[PDB]
Amino acid sequence: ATRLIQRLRNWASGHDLQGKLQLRYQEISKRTQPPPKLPVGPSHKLSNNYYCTRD
Amino acid sequence: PKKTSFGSLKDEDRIFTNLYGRHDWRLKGSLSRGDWYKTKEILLKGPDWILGEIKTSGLRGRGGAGFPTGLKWSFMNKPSDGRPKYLVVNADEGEPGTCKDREILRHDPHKLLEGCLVGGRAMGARAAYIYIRGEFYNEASNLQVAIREAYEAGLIGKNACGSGYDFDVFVVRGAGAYICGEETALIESIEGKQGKPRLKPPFPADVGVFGCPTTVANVETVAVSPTICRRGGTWFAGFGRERNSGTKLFNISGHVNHPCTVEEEMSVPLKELIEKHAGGVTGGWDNLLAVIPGGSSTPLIPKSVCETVLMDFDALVQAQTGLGTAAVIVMDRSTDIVKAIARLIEFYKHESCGQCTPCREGVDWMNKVMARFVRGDARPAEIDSLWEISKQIEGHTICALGDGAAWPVQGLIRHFRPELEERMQRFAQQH
Ligand SMILES: Cc1cc2nc3c(=O)[nH]c(=O)nc-3n(C[C@H](O)[C@H](O)[C@H](O)COP(=O)(O)O)c2cc1C
Ligand code: SF4
Repeated sequence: ATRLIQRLRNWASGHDLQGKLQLRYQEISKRTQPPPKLPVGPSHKLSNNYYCTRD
Repeated sequence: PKKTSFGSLKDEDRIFTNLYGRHDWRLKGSLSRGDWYKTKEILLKGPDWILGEIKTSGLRGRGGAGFPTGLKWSFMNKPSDGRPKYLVVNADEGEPGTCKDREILRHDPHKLLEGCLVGGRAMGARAAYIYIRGEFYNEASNLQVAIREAYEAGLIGKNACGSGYDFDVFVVRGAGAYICGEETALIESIEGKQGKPRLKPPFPADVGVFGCPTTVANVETVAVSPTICRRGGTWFAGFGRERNSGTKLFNISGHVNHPCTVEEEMSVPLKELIEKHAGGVTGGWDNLLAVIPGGSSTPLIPKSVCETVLMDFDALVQAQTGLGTAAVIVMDRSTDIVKAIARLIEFYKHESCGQCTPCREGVDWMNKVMARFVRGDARPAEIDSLWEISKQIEGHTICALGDGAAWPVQGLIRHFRPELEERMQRFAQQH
């Protein structure tokens, strides 16, 4: 990961590689995440739900 | 009468003297009233003109059904088919808001007995069966005594006060069966069958107790009937509005200075008897916001529509209210209503037996829903769902107990919805 080697590598590259990391380092994303709660659903209203229409 | 003027009623217009127990409920008192008058001569061995006298009387159901009793009784001009015919009298008096049939039996059995004789003759009835509550033991004994006095005089029994038409009454009792307040449930009570009402591909008129054809009528109608057959039934037809011909007992009750029963012209304004016979509610009439017509069954009436309504049931129907035997329970504003209606629906849940599923489950459910409402825990939308339940109860239930089970809370939704939400917000604020 030495900088001269980075220079020579990007040199041969014709492209920055540091600008688009290829190997996936620190950033990733957290595995342990707070609960989803989920959407309530459109037809869980109690006032009306006759099958005659939703069907 | 024909005019907007009402609240008028002559005492001698009343068919019912000794309504309050004065002037001897004993048969001698009936004779002082000359009650047996032409009662023997009414029996001209042919219904028709008496049955037509009642058809012309304009008289309708006093069971709260409001159904034309002349036509109802017209049904048993039919040949007896070789099965003996009977008349069953509805004396359940278990219905809330209703003390009307109580004092009359306590103080005037005799006019009713003459009604059993005349109306029993009109049916061609072999007998005159009469139900009694198990709560009504002592009263059953009073009536049994007066009926014994009718036997000793020979006014009943064989031939019955002349004319030669055989006529034996048969007193009958039940036990806790409020549902026998429904007629067919009581017809079922007679066989020793449980009082869960029949579905009717055949009407009770077609098949009665023991398979032998019968008939039924509320105490008021059948008691007024002999006087319809004597005094002109057109004279009965003169009072009130035409469809609402006659008079009706008005049981003012609940929070009021002087609650009472007052038979009166059918179409008096509802506020009038409150301002008159009832003496007005405590704190004045202005406190009133909710007072219910009908026997704690029909939908509530707000004071605004209340000022306009006449006591006759058609005015109630324009107020979206049934007859309900025209029982009247006043409810003062200071008390919560939702607890009351919940208590009422609870009264239904205790008493609906539960043959057909929709009403059993419907009340068992709607009650708990009401408990959630009164506790205030409930979400505002939930009440609308209760309305849906009501819609599935009404035309589906095999009997009308569910109808009155549904209606009062329908009214509580329809008028007191903002009140409901207002109650729920307070429970919302506790956190
Ligand atoms: C004392 C009494 C209680 C009644 N209770 C009920 C009831 O709980 N449910 C019901 O559907 N009908 C009830 N009814 C009405 C009956 O279903 C029946 O139609 C009525 O008694 C006959 O009325 P009529 O005699 O005026 O024709 C009751 C009637 C009376 C007289
Ligand atoms: S409907 Fe419900 S209440 Fe009316 S009779 Fe059938 S079961 Fe009893």
